Amino acid sequence: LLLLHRYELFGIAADVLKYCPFEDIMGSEGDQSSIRLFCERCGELITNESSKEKLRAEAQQTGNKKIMDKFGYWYCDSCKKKNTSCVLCERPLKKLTMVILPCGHEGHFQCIQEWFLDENEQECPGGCPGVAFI
Amino acid sequence: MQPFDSGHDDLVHDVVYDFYGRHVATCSSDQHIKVFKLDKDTSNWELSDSWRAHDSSIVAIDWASPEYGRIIASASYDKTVKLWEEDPDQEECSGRRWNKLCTLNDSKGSLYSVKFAPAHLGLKLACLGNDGILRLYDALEPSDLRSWTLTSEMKVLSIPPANHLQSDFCLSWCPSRFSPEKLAVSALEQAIIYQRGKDGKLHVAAKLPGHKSLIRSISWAPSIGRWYQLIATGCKDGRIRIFKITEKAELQSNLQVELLSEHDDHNGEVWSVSWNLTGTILSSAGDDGKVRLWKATYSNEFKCMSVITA
Amino acid sequence: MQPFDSGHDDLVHDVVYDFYGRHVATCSSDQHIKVFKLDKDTSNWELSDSWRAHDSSIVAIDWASPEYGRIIASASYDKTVKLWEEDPDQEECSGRRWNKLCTLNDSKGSLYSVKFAPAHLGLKLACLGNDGILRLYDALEPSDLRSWTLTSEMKVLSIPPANHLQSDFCLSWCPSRFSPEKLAVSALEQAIIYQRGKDGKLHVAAKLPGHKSLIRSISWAPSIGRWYQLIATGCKDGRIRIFKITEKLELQSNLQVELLSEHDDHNGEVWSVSWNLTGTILSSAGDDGKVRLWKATYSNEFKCMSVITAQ
Amino acid sequence: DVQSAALISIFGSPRYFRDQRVDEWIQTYRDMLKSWELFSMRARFDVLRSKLSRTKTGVLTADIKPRQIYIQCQNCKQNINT
Ligand SMILES: [Zn+2]
Ligand SMILES: [Zn+2]
Ligand SMILES: [Zn+2]
Repeated sequence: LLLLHRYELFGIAADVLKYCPFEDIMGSEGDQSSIRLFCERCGELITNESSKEKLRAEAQQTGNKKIMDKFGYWYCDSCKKKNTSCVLCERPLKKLTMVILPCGHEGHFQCIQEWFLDENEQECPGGCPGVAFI
Repeated sequence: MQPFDSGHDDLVHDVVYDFYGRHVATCSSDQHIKVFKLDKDTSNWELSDSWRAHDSSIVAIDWASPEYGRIIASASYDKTVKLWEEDPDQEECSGRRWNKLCTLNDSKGSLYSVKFAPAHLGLKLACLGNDGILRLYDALEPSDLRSWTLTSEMKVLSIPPANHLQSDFCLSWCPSRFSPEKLAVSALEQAIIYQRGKDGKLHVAAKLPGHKSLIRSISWAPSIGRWYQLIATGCKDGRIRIFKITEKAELQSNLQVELLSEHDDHNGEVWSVSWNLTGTILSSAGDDGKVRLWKATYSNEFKCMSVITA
Repeated sequence: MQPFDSGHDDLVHDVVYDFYGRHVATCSSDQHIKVFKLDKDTSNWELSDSWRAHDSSIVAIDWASPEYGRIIASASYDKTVKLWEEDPDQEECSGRRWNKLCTLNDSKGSLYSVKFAPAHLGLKLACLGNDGILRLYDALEPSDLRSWTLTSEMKVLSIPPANHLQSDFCLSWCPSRFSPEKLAVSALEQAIIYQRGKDGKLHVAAKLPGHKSLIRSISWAPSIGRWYQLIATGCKDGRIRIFKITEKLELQSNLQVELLSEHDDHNGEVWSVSWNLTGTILSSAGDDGKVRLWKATYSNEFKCMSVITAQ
Repeated sequence: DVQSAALISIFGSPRYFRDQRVDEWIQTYRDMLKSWELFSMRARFDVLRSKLSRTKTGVLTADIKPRQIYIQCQNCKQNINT
């Protein structure tokens, strides 16, 4: 895996490490790519344990795994926040985002890519006192 | 006037646009909902999905705000409201493009109108049927949009209308986030403006007078920034009543009703009245086969314009 | 690839790759470090930065792991180890691109070898010099790169050398991620493997025999799946020695050393040995301008595969 | 014409005073820009509002869009944005 990392072959290394029977090959901290968030409205941590418990109970009483796909970290259970909105199109955002670093705003791949390449703009779509260039 | 055939086997009852104006949903008495899309290249209305929804004639459908997703509510005469969410990983014109969310079985009467609330009030909903009960449903659970809880339950009519008498019920929200929550509710011949009081309950705020016969359609003019709210009303008479509402016990702010204008140009029943995006064009349809457009020239008084016959 | 001419005003002493093979850092005796980059266009080497690092001859250099940033570490005859972090905002070939992080001026003698530990040990650094003691510098918090604490001070010699000018020290880490921590010390004429037991302190594990002269290089081999490990040592006498290290599970594992091969094919003095990433082919550069590649044959005995001459 | 009213107002309405009518006009024009799917023009309007709210001292007076990312640090279990 280090040899694969030495070349620019990272997706191949991800394929190799994803289905490795040895669970402690690279890293011993477990989830090193986990990004836990605090809520933008109430400030408590987005863990959503009640929603996970309810969806696990519903998927145990039923016979489908698609109910558990309703679980996500785009909503808060403490303050009942509904969804996270895109910074450009203001649509719900559930599966893949694109974080703008200095200001902390989400966005789709297509929206952020259009705003920063097709329109050749340099600021955040939400409006921020700075330049989030390229 | 280019026509496109929607494909229903019976009478198309309610046609509604979405927020962006590139999608229309048509419900009919063939117990079907058809969603059409406007391609930017072909510039023609093509069908996206058609699926069976209810066990009776669907008479009112409405789109949700696009910030909550793609949700279509649907009221029919089988005393149910069904909520339809769209999963984009399904084939068009297959019947599985729009997935069912909930069934609102609380109505003991055939429902006539359903309107979604404005997006700043949450994912709320309104119901009105032939039992005189106005029902508000909120989606208070953010994890799944299948648990819609009834919040408010008013009584517009004292008793339900009889079996053999015709009745019409229309709903209209106030699309202003700088005013308290209002809901223009039409009874048989009574038009009521509601308000959300400080106690969290709906209260009767104002009553639009006149309305000697059945009210077919109520449309609140969009709040463009003007200091007066406008309500358009189509009656079973030939009257298109436009009310000028100015806002200044257990209500946030009192409000007055002034009948701005009243027009008898249709010589029939004004079946529908609708507004533009800016509330500058009033479209009214009557029994004379004519669709009339209305504008305000040189003053606040509304004057007629282009008349479209069909 | 093609050979490129450096801007160095004197002899280049230690040349060390980065992790990805796209950057080459050359330290020289003219008090300078020149870091090059491999351009994808035209397939030729272009200079990226060239700055003065020390006040004397820089004799060793090493890149850090790529997860901890662009860090090089330079040991010279100023009894110091200075670390350099790359600042990409500055322009190339300007001299202000690489900024000093910390100077580990703790050796009473001139330091000869600096080596970074494998990335699974944390940001850990090693030093060997004329004082005769092995120093280990760890960043216990890798959040800040300017906080280095000396965590192990092990005396690799019974006595310090009286003849300080005639000495040469080298270090080589063991890249085995799941074997215990092993470090190679070649002080003057010995070669000692150091392990970390349950005590958290270094202990002598095994001693490579032979080595009649000064040791100018040492290189542990990356064993990908082999049941043994290889250590290559180059000497002043001119003999390449390859040691077959076998490990079987106070130390947690005992080591037996068997001299697999011995090669005096460099008619002179060997200055560097280095394995490849398989642990199969071994380079060896001498003072005659010749570079030889050694690959193991069918038997357990290495043989010379090619000779590279720089006429 | 709420478009011209909003674009005229944003030059000096949050910068020198504050009134509800300009907020209504700005929200109405932003909603209309969303309804026409002119999201890039809405974002340009937002950055123009944020650029024109700079006072003589330099303090922003615009009601900018709030933060949406509050990353919890893995080593200390605390907010990186306080
Ligand atoms: Zn919250
Ligand atoms: Zn988006
Ligand atoms: Zn921003």
